[PDB]
Amino acid sequence: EVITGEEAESNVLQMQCKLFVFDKTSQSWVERGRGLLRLNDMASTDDGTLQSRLVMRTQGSLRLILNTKLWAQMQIDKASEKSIRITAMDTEDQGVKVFLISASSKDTGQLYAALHHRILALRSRVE
Ligand SMILES: [Cl-]
Repeated sequence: EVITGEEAESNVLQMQCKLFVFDKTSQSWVERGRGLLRLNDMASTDDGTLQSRLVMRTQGSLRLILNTKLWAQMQIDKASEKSIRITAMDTEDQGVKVFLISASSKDTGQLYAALHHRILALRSRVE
């Protein structure tokens, strides 16, 4: 029931993409970087999936540019065949921001489904 941070990692997918974050000051998209985006299912000692995370490091420097858990109230939409818009928690404890993930048509489709289905599943987690 508790996330310890030492959960085992099950990589659901890895995809080349560009990450943009919405700048509330300029009302525009700002590129944060490009590289491999990873969706991970984190396993408990009971093989339960305590949470899922989207993690991304920009290529070259490998600086962390996205590291967010998925949550039930998360807002996601397929903005286009090649882009996904999501609300996510930002990297240095900074709050909820709106992101744009840009990738190939095929990766976008698979990613949207993977995230959407996980969000729905999280909503079923009422006791
Ligand atoms: Cl988070």
